Amino acid sequence: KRYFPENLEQNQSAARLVSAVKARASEADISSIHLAIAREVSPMFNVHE
Amino acid sequence: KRYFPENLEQNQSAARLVSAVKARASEADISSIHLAIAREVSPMFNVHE
Repeated sequence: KRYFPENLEQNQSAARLVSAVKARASEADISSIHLAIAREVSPMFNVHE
Repeated sequence: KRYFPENLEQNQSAARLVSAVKARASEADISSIHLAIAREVSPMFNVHE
């Protein structure tokens, strides 16, 4: 992973932002990413939420 | 080695710059330095990159 610049992850001022980023970022499922790509051209029948 | 002023290498604010300097600076090969000196007068046949 490389969500942060060097040093910043361990920086004390930054802790709030890193808890935010780590909360948003997830483990990379290749499945959900290929899926996210294919959904971009796939016809939509059921409505996405 | 003396890339940094006293104290600064251990200073916390400085860490970014010291990681930069330590990334650039290498162990001193006397060979490559004599070489760098001689290349300054040596005719160039093959083109340097």
